[PDB]
Amino acid sequence: SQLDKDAFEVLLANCADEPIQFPGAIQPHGLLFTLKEPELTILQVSANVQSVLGKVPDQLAGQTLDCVLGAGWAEVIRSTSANDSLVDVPRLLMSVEGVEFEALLHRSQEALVLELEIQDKNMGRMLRQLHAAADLQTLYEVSVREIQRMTGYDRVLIYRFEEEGHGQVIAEASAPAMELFNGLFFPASDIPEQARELYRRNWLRIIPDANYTPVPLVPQLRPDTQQQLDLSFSTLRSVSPIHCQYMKNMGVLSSMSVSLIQGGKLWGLISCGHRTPLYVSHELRSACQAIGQVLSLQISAMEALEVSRQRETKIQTLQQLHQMMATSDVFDGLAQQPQLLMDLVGATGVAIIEDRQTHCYGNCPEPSDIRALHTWMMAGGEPVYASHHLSSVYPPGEAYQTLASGVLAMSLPKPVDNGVIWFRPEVKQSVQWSLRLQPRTSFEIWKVEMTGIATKWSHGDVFAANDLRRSALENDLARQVS
Amino acid sequence: SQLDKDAFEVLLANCADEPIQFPGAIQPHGLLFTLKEPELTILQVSANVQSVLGKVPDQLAGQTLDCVLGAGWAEVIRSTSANDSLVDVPRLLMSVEGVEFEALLHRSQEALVLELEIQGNMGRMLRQLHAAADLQTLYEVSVREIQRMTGYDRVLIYRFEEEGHGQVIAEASAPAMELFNGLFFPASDIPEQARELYRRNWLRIIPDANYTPVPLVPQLRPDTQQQLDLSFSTLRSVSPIHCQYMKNMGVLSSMSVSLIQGGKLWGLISCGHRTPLYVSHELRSACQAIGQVLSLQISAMEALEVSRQRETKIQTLQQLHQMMATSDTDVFDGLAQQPQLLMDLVGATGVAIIEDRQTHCYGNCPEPSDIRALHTWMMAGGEPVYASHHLSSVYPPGEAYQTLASGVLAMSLPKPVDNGVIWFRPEVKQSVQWSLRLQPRTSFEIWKVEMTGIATKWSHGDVFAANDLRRSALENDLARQVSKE
Ligand SMILES: *C/C=C1/C(=C/c2[nH]c(/C=C3[NH+]=C(/C=C4/NC(=O)C(C=C)=C4C)C(C)=C\3CCC(=O)O)c(CCC(=O)O)c2C)NC(=O)[C@H]1C
Ligand SMILES: *C/C=C1/C(=C/c2[nH]c(/C=C3[NH+]=C(/C=C4/NC(=O)C(C=C)=C4C)C(C)=C\3CCC(=O)O)c(CCC(=O)O)c2C)NC(=O)[C@H]1C
Repeated sequence: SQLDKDAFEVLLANCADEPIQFPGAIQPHGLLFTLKEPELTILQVSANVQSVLGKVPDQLAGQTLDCVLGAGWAEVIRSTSANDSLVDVPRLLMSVEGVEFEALLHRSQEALVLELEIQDKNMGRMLRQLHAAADLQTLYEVSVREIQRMTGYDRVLIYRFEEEGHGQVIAEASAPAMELFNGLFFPASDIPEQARELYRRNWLRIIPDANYTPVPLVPQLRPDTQQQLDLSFSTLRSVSPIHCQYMKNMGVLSSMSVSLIQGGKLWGLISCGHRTPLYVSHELRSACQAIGQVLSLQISAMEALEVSRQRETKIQTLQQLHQMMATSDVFDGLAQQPQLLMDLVGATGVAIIEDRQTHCYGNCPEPSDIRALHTWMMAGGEPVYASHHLSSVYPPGEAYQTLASGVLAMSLPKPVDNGVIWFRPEVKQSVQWSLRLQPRTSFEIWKVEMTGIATKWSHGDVFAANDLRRSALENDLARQVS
Repeated sequence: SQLDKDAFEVLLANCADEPIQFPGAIQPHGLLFTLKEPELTILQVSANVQSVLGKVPDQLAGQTLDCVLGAGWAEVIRSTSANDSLVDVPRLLMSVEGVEFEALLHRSQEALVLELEIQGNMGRMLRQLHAAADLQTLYEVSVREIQRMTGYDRVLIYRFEEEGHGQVIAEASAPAMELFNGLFFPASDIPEQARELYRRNWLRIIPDANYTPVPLVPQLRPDTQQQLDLSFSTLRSVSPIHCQYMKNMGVLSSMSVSLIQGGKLWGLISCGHRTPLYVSHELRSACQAIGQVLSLQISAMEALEVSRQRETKIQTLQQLHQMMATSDTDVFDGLAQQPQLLMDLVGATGVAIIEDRQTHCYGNCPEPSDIRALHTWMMAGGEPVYASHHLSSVYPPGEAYQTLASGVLAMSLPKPVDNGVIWFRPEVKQSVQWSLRLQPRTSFEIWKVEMTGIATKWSHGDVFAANDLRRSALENDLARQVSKE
């Protein structure tokens, strides 16, 4: 299939900005209808419907639901929709030719979009177990454990989305015969922003098969709209061939994703993976969604504990810090307890510039390196830095990324010989793991993507730094007087 | 007749300090065994064993479980208890002489206390709770679906104010039955030991009201004093005071899900049922999970609530700045040109702007000559803020406006001719409107005297908002101080 292969290549030419909200195709495990709500007249119908219902989608276009779905059920659908907002609709189940379809209704472009998903013919204790978790890591462990336990899926993962966008596999429950994924990082380019919008606006994305031929959805433009059909809010969609082949080369044939949402933001993704195709029942579909609606609230509540404790120990930090500031230069005294400065931000590497021998601690490059690094701090004038990239401001400084890649540095406003640099290395060294569209390849792409880019600094973490400079800006006048 | 009444009257005198952490008795719907940790020798046994099992309870002390629980089941619970810390324990169902007991194990004072209790929609429920947009709507759906699953007639949710009093914020009453929405009862209605036991655990269950507690024998702890710690035990005697309280209501079965915002008792979901009924283990955990989930939502959504107020408060202060700047005669009198905006800045009902003998009042406040003394009494201390939960408690002659002006907060710059931006609040007696010995009416009536002259509490943000205006008033006057040119 040479003619198919090169035609697939042109798809890979552009993927960051590709129309995926309006593919014009749906997965073959259901039916799709686009109607005018008051009369329930068909505007769009997929080509899958030929294999289950009347002849051709074009003839059904422009007609009423009373023909395709028969009588009685049409009036039932009209009664259920009525004038309701279509929020928290009860469970519906239809049977047009002995096949049971779950009917999910929503409204797009003032049109009734109805998805007939084909369906083939404990919880409190687990919530208590989630509540019993004392830290975030144990929470992740128990959540993935029970999800893999009851979902029945061979592989269950969870990614957390950093502010930079490169997802991190923070936990897993992999069964034997799949590779481990703890600490794996994949670039944000692996998920287009349109797919991110689709994930955030929904709560559950299911792809039961990654080896399928998308079915046409004709007419591609609505007769009364002359524009593409919004399929964002439909479970029955078309999977892009690029991520389809990604799944094929990832070993995953059936996948799920529970979009963990915190305050309108996509905190992460409870993902799955299964070589044998599996069709998920709605009862378990809601339970997994109920996990995300609870766990994301539980996670945000638990980091709300963590962000309080970390901020709390930051508050105490300057309390014991300032006692040694008052004991005896101001930036000279902080070097006698280097581990106390580490916990203020989580630097994993610190150094204090003083006189000539810049007394570094933890891990740190040679003095010939840090000396030619802090010069790009005080010329700008900013007392603090949020430097994921080491060499964004200092181009030829790529020789420090072995140890020094994230520079949130402070100093006294003294123009000469001051500073206490908190080096966070590249995330590449922190996590050790292990053709085209491979998890191995995206790891390699991430290595170039992460090259020189370090771990993100929290706003409070920079604030907690600013207090240390402010605390050092308190007793200096007392030090000057004394 | 009089003999029973004689005992109760002595009990009613010392309810505020009564030992309910060590009742010495258990409810008749199960058994309790306190054992030595390594050998499982019966250290304490309830008197109900002569009925549940038939063996005398006076004896059997200091002997292994083999007499009652056999050897195989004793070994099973030995394996379950040992090296587990009892953090997460699966369901243990035992069958002694054809009777099924659900086993709950814990440890108090280094002894194994074992309690033998005689024996799809969750996803939609969680989705419905998460879909709530407002706190009142959240309460309504919570109580309505709790009444939908649990067969208990009345379902209420009390939100405990920081003062200590409980109010029924939402209620799902059965048709043709008493209505308690908007009710208030005092803090003394629930003792501090009871509140500690509520916050320590998650559920309190009283299957039957008119019940005779069955005591423990031997009563005194064989090891040390302080008796048996029945604080983490689901099976525990109910004090006759609250017992007759429930009996008067007509409700004989009572559920109670302790809503905990971390380590604080935010409130209680109470299911009152007029007919005795059971709970079942599956429903017991589902109700507990609802309280754990709902308290997560309240804690999360309350943060949404205050942030909305914080955004509204911050925006108003900059909004008031534009109004304040346009004034040409008096900064605070100019602030009175938009009084309805001033009311909602801090949260209040009456607002008074005080000029020289001209109290530019707006809303519900006394006539100027009465709160004049309150304005001068502020000058007695010169406090930047005067957040007062109770007015008559601090200001003696507060009865002249105790009905309407009880919760007072104000602020003013130090000036020769002082002003006021007093933010009154009516006593919550006026806000509440609801229809002999232990009744909600007398509880409401005893609450009315208890909460006489006390309005709702001022939050930290409310007190903070007054300072921001005072900073703005200082800053606006600071610009006014230079604009004499
Ligand atoms: C610019 C185009 C690209 C792309 C397209 C694409 N990706 C997704 C969604 C992905 N891709 C994931 C990639 C992974 N990274 C890993 O480390 C692993 C496995 C260990 C995988 C699979 C990924 C996790 C997602 C989210 C799915 C989930 O369930 O978590 C989409 C959206 C597909 C859809 O139809 O929803 C598209 C179109 N693939 C590329 O390789 C880049 C170039
Ligand atoms: C000083 C002692 C007293 C006391 C003791 C007591 N009360 C409780 C628990 C109660 N009592 C409640 C009473 C109500 N007040 C109302 O307004 C209504 C109804 C509208 C009721 C029922 C009440 C709500 C609780 C908390 C129950 C819950 O929902 O969690 C106890 C604890 C008993 C136990 O075993 O749990 C005690 C000891 N009652 C008094 O009236 C005063 C004198």
